Amino acid sequence: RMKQIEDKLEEILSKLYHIENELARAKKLLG
Amino acid sequence: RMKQIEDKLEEILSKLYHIENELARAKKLLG
Amino acid sequence: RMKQIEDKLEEILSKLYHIENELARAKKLLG
Amino acid sequence: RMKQIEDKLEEILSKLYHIENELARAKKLLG
Repeated sequence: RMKQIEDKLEEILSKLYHIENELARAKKLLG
Repeated sequence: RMKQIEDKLEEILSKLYHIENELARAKKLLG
Repeated sequence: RMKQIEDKLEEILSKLYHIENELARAKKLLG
Repeated sequence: RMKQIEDKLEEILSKLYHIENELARAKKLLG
């Protein structure tokens, strides 16, 4: 399916945002 | 191709989980 | 949809570059 | 295009591998 695609994209992108948050934490803990 | 597209989407997803896990461990080491 | 698929692929890509940059800076802070 | 898709997937995945390498460095620098 083509939406199914787009679906998975949306999820992948979601993970990326979280990773970006997780990196913001780690940069702060590094002073 | 769509199967391949579908396989690579999962692969991307499983790397993301791996990455989020690596980063999770670093965040807590730095703790 | 294909345009949207195409837009989200780029978005994913630009986050990846951002992430690789964050991580690049942490690797060198730790240096 | 559907290959164009798959194409971008391949690139995204490539970035993920590198990110994984970059994280392996950073975990080593963290002892």
